[PDB]
Amino acid sequence: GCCSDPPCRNKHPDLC
Repeated sequence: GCCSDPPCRNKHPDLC
C-alpha cells in the first residue's frame, strides 16, 4: 500500500 506507506505517501501530497 503506497498511500499507506509514509515515503510512498509524503512524496505524493496530491492524492495523499
